[PDB]
Amino acid sequence: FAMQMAYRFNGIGVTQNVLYENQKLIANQFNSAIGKIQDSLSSTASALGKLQDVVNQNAQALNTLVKQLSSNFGAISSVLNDILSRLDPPEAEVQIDRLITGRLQSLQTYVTQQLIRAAEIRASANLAATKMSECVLGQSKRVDFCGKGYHLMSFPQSAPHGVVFLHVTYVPAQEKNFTTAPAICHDGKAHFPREGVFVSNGTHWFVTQRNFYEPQIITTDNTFVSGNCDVVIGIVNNTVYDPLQPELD
Amino acid sequence: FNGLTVLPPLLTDEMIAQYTSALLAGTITSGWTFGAGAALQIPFAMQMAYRFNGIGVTQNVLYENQKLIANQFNSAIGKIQDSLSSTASALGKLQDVVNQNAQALNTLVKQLSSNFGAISSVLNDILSRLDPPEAEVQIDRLITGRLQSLQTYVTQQLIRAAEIRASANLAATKMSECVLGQSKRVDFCGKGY
Amino acid sequence: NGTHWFVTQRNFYEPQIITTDNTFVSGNCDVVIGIVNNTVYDPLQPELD
Amino acid sequence: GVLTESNKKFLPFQQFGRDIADTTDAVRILDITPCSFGGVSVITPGTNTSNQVAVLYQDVNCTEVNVFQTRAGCLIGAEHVNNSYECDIPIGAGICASYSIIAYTMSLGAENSVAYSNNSIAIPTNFTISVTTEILPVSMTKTSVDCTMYICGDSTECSNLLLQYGSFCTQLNRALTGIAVEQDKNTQEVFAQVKQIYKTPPIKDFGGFNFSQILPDPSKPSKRSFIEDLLFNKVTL
Amino acid sequence: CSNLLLQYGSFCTQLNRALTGIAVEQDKNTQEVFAQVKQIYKTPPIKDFG
Ligand SMILES: *[C@@H]1O[C@H](CO)[C@@H](O)[C@H](O)[C@H]1NC(C)=O
Ligand SMILES: *[C@@H]1O[C@H](CO)[C@@H](O)[C@H](O)[C@H]1NC(C)=O
Ligand SMILES: *[C@@H]1O[C@H](CO)[C@@H](O)[C@H](O)[C@H]1NC(C)=O
Ligand SMILES: *[C@@H]1O[C@H](CO)[C@@H](O)[C@H](O)[C@H]1NC(C)=O
Ligand SMILES: *[C@@H]1O[C@H](CO)[C@@H](O)[C@H](O)[C@H]1NC(C)=O
Ligand SMILES: *[C@@H]1O[C@H](CO)[C@@H](O)[C@H](O)[C@H]1NC(C)=O
Ligand SMILES: *[C@@H]1O[C@H](CO)[C@@H](O)[C@H](O)[C@H]1NC(C)=O
Ligand SMILES: *[C@@H]1O[C@H](CO)[C@@H](O)[C@H](O)[C@H]1NC(C)=O
Ligand SMILES: *[C@@H]1O[C@H](CO)[C@@H](O)[C@H](O)[C@H]1NC(C)=O
Ligand SMILES: *[C@@H]1O[C@H](CO)[C@@H](O)[C@H](O)[C@H]1NC(C)=O
Ligand SMILES: *[C@@H]1O[C@H](CO)[C@@H](O)[C@H](O)[C@H]1NC(C)=O
Ligand SMILES: *[C@@H]1O[C@H](CO)[C@@H](O)[C@H](O)[C@H]1NC(C)=O
Repeated sequence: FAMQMAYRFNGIGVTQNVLYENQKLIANQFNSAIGKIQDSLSSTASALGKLQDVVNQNAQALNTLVKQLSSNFGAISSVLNDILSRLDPPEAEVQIDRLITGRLQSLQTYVTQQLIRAAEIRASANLAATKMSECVLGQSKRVDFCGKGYHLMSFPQSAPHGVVFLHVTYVPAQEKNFTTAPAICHDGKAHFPREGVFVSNGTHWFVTQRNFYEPQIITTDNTFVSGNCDVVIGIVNNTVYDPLQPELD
Repeated sequence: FNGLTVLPPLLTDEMIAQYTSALLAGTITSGWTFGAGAALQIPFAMQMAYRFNGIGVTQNVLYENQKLIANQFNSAIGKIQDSLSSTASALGKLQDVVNQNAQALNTLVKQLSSNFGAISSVLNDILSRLDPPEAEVQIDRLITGRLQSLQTYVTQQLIRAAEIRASANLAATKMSECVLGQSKRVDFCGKGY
Repeated sequence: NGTHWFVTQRNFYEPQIITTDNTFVSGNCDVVIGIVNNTVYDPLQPELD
Repeated sequence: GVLTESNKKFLPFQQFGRDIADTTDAVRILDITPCSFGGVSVITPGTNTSNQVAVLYQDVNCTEVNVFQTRAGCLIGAEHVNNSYECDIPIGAGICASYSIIAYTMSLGAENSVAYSNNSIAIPTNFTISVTTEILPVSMTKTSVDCTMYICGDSTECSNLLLQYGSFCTQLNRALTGIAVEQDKNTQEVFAQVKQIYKTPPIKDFGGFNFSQILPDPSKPSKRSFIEDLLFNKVTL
Repeated sequence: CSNLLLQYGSFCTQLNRALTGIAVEQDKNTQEVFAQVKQIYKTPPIKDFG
């Protein structure tokens, strides 16, 4: 699991060493987040509002149909047995006609809303299946599709009529200011980082990664040359370490 | 004036504009960091270089053709301005939705003035004109007709509401992906890379 | 182009001299279909000299 | 209605004047303007916290009839404050209410100005592992309605009368069956992504990560995890 | 007519509930589309974007 978590860190652009230096911290943070979710589910109510809302909508539709079953619809009585036992075949036939028209209209209306709700639930289920496929069976690069931040993974759980996704994600924090430059001028040549960012703490220049502060000395291994210092806007003069001269000398 | 009212939206135009302005400011100043948490300042040239790296172009191309890229972007924005100012029917979807809702409302209003088999379509004439029994049966006919019309209007309104909800979900997905970050999906956020 | 072989990026024409730094070796050249003969620059020999 | 002086010009042969909807607008010259009417809504914070409520008259300028005027109408019974808070009870047109009852303008969010400048960046030096709960409905309760029994209720004459009304009952039954099988298919496609039922190893050594609270528990309450048990106990059927 | 309609049934309540649900749905769509970010950002006074 540590190697898988390191792979997922690589997915969000964070190297493995960041994880392996702070594996215990990451595990503790994950456990604390799980405990916080536990506490929220135990104490805070209405956390399953969508499922409660759809269940209440279905129950309200059923109750409305039941109540509408007890309507006169312009007839003498709302119950069919009394009309059958009280009226002659012609008048009883007319009353039954009125009652059937009313009840059929009500049933058609209920079926129409049931079909609309079924279409909405089908759309929601398709979204849930897409989330399960793209976040539980793999790492999703889509922004805010499976949580706020850089998505790491997701865990599925059942619910009486739904699915609960626990999205584990990476959030940057404890940010610091730095001075940057598009490229570095050395020996009349412009050097751009392979991957990362050029930063300065005030006196010295380093190269690191965008999503984490891991300063490293400027080297020809992590930089590439693509011309001179006359076209890049914002060039900054600095030396570039060559890890070959000390070995030769 | 016949029981039909238009409820004002909760979010007014000014607050929606403020949302869009805040999103644009976050995108220009930070790019995609503000969508994943706290906003992080970036000179927006290195952010554009990062986007070029994402699409598969090295940062040197942008750092050598920044002036050309900026000029092309400004020209494209000006072209969009000219198209929105001169060319009409550029907002056909919103106009179609508005006309659809207006046509539904007008159709309901016109249906409000139908005989439905009655002597007259004016209820007050029937009430001040006729004695309780057959006036009541005529009112019943009018009620059946008007209830049928209002029910079918509500049904089509629900269908259009479902369509609008699907469109809004698509728009929210686009805002989350195209605006708050860089999307690798082909043709999801415009033709090309 | 007509005679000389370079290595570039997929979405832009930025030709560069073929070098062991931007290329990787995997097996012999008797299996790859369509391989061509060309020299590969080693940026260590001039440094030694 | 209300009789008003009319600026409209009526020809000598004209007696009534109708606007759109073919309804009477002017009568010989006085314009007919229906007197003030509209909807009435009640804003309450819940019977538990208090019994105080506010009354909202929408599309009505209640100067004719703690009064506050808004684009959504007018509110009575709630004080208007010049501050801004998160929207608790949405009234409309940017106006919300909360709990005495206070009516205010919804605050869009915290206002900050990022320190943008060239050759300057902000880089994080730490990380947070955040787990967010997201709930998606997968299916709803499957219901079947017997149209003949619902409309009639064990009556042969009603059944004969319904028989020659057409095959509406068959259409409704087919629609309900389609809805039920659609719910079943939705549940299957959501929860049957994998064709193999994998089992965790008896030893749980995941580098310090602890999943015993999301894995099934030894108590075996229908073989549901602790979080799943909480989720099931939170919804009342 | 009001007495006759209340004798007819209770369709009006269902219709009003459907309309209210549609309005709340529209408000939800607007909120989810436009209120994704919880913090309002202001562009700096200096317009230096390269
Ligand atoms: C910047 O970092 C270098 C090495 O990490 C250190 O020698 C120097 O004192 C630092 N300067 C400031 C201003 O922090
Ligand atoms: C930053 O902007 C200032 C003035 O706006 C300019 O003098 C300076 O050269 C710029 N630096 C970079 C790296 O763009
Ligand atoms: C960088 O160095 C070159 C030559 O060493 C010089 O011409 C140029 O002015 C320098 N630039 C700065 C900003 O010091
Ligand atoms: C190909 O490019 C190389 C290097 O620019 C040049 O020496 C050579 O003459 C070119 N050949 C042709 C046919 O253009
Ligand atoms: C391409 O096809 C031709 C035959 O049309 C063949 O002579 C040549 O060797 C092929 N080259 C490669 C690289 O496949
Ligand atoms: C490449 O060189 C080898 C030996 O140096 C030779 O056997 C082979 O035929 C050459 N390739 C071609 C396409 O001629
Ligand atoms: C009001 O809600 C609180 C929730 O903390 C509950 O403890 C209390 O019993 C409720 N009061 C009534 C009268 O229901
Ligand atoms: C309500 O009426 C008053 C005077 O009758 C007027 O000043 C006010 O502007 C009206 N309200 C609106 C929203 O126009
Ligand atoms: C405080 O709110 C009231 C609204 O009742 C407003 O009239 C007043 O101007 C506000 N005070 C300010 C903005 O200083
Ligand atoms: C440094 O960063 C903080 C936020 O991290 C920002 O408010 C400030 O403007 C930056 N610049 C300084 C302190 O010079
Ligand atoms: C990062 O934050 C954690 C707490 O979440 C803290 O224990 C750790 O020391 C921090 N690391 C740094 C380098 O500030
Ligand atoms: C996981 O957490 C639970 C409760 O927090 C605890 O009882 C259990 O021992 C933990 N597992 C491990 C391996 O620490």
